[PDB]
Amino acid sequence: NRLLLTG
Amino acid sequence: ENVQDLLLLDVAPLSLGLETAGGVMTALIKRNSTIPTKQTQIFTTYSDNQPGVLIQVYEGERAMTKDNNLLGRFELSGIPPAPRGVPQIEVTFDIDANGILNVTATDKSTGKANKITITNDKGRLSKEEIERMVQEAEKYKAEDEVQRERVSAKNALESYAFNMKSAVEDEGLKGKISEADKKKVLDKCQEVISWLDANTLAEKDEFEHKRKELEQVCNPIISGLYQG
Repeated sequence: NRLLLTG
Repeated sequence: ENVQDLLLLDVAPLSLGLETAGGVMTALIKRNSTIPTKQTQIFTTYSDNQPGVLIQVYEGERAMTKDNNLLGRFELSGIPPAPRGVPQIEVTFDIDANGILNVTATDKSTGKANKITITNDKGRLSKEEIERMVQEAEKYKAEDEVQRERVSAKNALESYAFNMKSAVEDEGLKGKISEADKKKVLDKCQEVISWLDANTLAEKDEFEHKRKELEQVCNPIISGLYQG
């Protein structure tokens, strides 16, 4: 795998 | 019926996607995909207790978002406090028959959502500009792949450290792992995390070497849980 998103 | 559609359906002149951790262009709709179309992918949070996600919409064929065109930004807020990798955020790219893009982000816990609407390429870019972007992308493919792989290795190492720490701190593994082994794991994880924080521009082989170092400590311990 699940790709990551920043805030 | 299905081959006559090949000539009737318009296409997406450029890949469309969003920025993922490390500044990576993650495409949800590939260049030359037929439109109208809808593509969905599920993402998660980068940091612990992250209250929201920033959806940064990019267009272009290059590996990093800084080398592509920014189309817009919106935030999806209200994410419940949870460890990195726990929240699930459904992101959908929708292009209608007029080339209009709607990007939606939805929290899977509540169905809470936000979105942005972006006009078609024809009213933002010239055919010249588009072809130029594609050309530049083809010209620098190897370099771009190097960058992508670099970020991938970084994210893999960081995720592995967090997941190991989480694993040995889980109440489910209490008594399955000795306190000593737990200490070994946690110490090595902290060392790796410090290394990561101090080496933001490290290269693929460095990240890999570090991950292998961590694995040398962790693998026999986790493997021991599953012995015959």
